[PDB]
Amino acid sequence: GSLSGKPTQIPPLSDEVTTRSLIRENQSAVTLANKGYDVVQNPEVLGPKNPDYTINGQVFDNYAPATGNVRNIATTISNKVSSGQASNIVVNLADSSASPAAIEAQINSYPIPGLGKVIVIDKLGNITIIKP
Amino acid sequence: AIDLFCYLSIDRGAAESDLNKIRSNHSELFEGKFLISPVRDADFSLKEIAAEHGLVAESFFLVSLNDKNSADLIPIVSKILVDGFNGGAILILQDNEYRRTSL
Ligand SMILES: [Br-]
Ligand SMILES: [Br-]
Repeated sequence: GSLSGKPTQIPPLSDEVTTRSLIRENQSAVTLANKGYDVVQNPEVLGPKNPDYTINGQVFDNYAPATGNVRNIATTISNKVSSGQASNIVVNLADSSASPAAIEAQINSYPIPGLGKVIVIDKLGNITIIKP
Repeated sequence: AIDLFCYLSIDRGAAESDLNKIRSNHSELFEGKFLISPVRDADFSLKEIAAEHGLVAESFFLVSLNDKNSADLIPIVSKILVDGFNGGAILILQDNEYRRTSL
């Protein structure tokens, strides 16, 4: 496991909501690096886009749902992919009441076009994988 | 990654026409610091979520926070958007969860 690249700096004026999403991104990086992934934070990459991480080489983005509405969580991911051009998503359940199990079921019974690897981190720091 | 989910009561074409003026009126934010996706027609799922927050959505588009150092401009970006869609209603949900707009 490993952790490099500059970690995300949270601007002082950011409110509680925005602040909490940046916290959880910096936290997902550390949690994964300690689980054996090689994690680069805020990697330089070609596109106009600036991804959150690189996880064993693959560009990844953090998504830290506060909602517990599993369907909506899927809808959200789906659109982050279709409109935002996200592919591989770290889904951090720190502030969500939605079970890792239920997310996997949802993403499987309704595939999401474009969606890459999904890594779930539950409230206890347990990693599950949902593969492309 | 932080994304503003933006639902509009107006149709896709008009929405886009309006977004051109925004892009032209706020080149600072919208060339690099924030990225504005193309507008799409709202499907059933987006319409459902918009309607829980008061709004009948016809179109939808996304605004991504591309420069993390500008994370504190979300509320000002939100306001700029409410104002550049004068001719209609807009709901803005940060990461499709947190309402940044009134009502
Ligand atoms: Br900081
Ligand atoms: Br909820």
